[PDB]
Amino acid sequence: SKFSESTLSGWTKPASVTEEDRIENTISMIKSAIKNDNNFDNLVYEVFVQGSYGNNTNVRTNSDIDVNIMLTSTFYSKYPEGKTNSDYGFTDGTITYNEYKNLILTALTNKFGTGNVTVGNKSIKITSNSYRVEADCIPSLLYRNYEYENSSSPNNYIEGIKYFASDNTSVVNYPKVHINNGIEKNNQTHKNYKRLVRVIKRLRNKMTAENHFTNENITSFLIECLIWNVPNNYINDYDTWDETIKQTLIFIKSSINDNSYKNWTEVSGMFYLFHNNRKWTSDDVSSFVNSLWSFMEYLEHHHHHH
Repeated sequence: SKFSESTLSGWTKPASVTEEDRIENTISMIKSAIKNDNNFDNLVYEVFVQGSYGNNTNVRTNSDIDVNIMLTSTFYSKYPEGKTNSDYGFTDGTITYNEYKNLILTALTNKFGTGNVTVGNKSIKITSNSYRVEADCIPSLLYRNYEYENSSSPNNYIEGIKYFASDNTSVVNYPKVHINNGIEKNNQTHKNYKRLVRVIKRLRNKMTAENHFTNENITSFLIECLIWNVPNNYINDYDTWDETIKQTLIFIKSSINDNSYKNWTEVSGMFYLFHNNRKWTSDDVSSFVNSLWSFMEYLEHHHHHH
């Protein structure tokens, strides 16, 4: 085996939290910025953690926290065919996305300072030394998907989020559904699902750092989604991390080769993992898996000599 079980197990650990209450304090500081801004008094909204921190798959203490600020008193919707807002008694909305984003910008600027707020293409970066906030905030509107289960009941929908990037292109995600499904799979695998996610991400980083393989399209979200598609038996049936990773790579390769990967969803189940507008391709993932296979030396080198 290339790496000992102690080494692999170390690489399955969650990133240490240098500040014990970092997530809670970050959420609280952002919530405080909003709740004390009178212009949000008539609005209903949630501040919640998503991404690696939200899924407890973060592997680097230094990474920034993804925080969603989601407006819910005004929302977007996906309806069944032929239905409109008026079929659910809804208006087009009392506030637009851009107006909401500008209110958020004012609130965050009053809290953290104009020099510590930076609008990016996809999120608003807060770098507040004063309040200990290192966060990428995504202002979003709740996204009510009535079409997925064909619900005519206004209160029955799949809940996602929708925002507009700085180029005014639309982005729809289901971070809460993702988080819930990932928790479920962790519960079904004796907590080994997220351990596997973490070690694969760390091996990706190590392959990049040691000049074995680099591909900027192999994102942390992609890796999490790939491992989530690994059937629970490949995680529950083996007694070493070495073997678990070996079988994971065999399965992913086989699933790309036989085209079953085309039916894989992301963790949320609301979009397919591979399609023509993802950053990655199936070739990217095949390359990643092949390079990890060679890096782990699952085919032992001749005479155990590199």
